[PDB]
Amino acid sequence: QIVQGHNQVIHQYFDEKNTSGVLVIQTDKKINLYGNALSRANTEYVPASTFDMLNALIGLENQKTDINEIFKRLFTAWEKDMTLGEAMKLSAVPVYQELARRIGLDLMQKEVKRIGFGNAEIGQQVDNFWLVGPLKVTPIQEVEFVSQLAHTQLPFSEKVQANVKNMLLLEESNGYKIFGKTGWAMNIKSQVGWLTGWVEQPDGKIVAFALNMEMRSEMPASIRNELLMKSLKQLNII
Ligand SMILES: *C(=O)[C@@H](NC(=O)/C(=N\OC)c1csc(N)n1)[C@@H]1N=C(C(=O)O)C(=C)CS1
Repeated sequence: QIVQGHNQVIHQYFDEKNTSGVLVIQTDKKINLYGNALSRANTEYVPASTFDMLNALIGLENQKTDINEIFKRLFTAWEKDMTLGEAMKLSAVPVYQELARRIGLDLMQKEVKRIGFGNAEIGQQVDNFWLVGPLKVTPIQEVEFVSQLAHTQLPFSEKVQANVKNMLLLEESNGYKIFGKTGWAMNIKSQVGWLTGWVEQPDGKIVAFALNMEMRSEMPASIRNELLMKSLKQLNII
């Protein structure tokens, strides 16, 4: 069941910011859509840095890296030695590009097709297909992927999935944990912003989300997290 959720308030959150966006929520066997541009939920976009979740899974599963490896730029914040988990937190593109080159094109295409992530097209450049195309994915497809990660239902080892989940913890309070990954594809004709993840409630219940919106260069990166938290509170998910 995919349905519009009844929410006047979340539509207004997107409107106030003069942006077009959608929030996709998956619980149990229900997907609900919120926001002011619900047609975005079935629209294909580059995954941008959200692909780091799948890149990490493939690399760990195939023993191209491990969680303790120290990998020795656009942002000064990237200009340092770091682990795969620290690269996840910082969205350090060059670390993920190095991992992708280790995986190589043959393995990468085989794995993305096996998973069926989005359109599953990687083309011929192994180091940037998730940033500039041809790989594209819908917000509904992203919520389904991350819900499977959260439930350890992807077709990877249980330990590898647990290790990637542990890299994704964003916030917690009152026993609720929020896991996820941001992405932003800048310097294109319509900028796309992502925040895809899940809430783990105190009893262990999982509520998955994918926020997908049009970005502007004037916005702070944190607008994605702010809109997500306001929306999740409004829905009583946190
Ligand atoms: C991931 O989305 C990644 N974004 C980029 O590398 C891009 N631009 O940043 C300069 C990009 C991807 S496709 C395109 N045309 N441009 C990182 N994303 C975040 C984030 O929080 O979303 C960052 C911390 C900066 S770079």
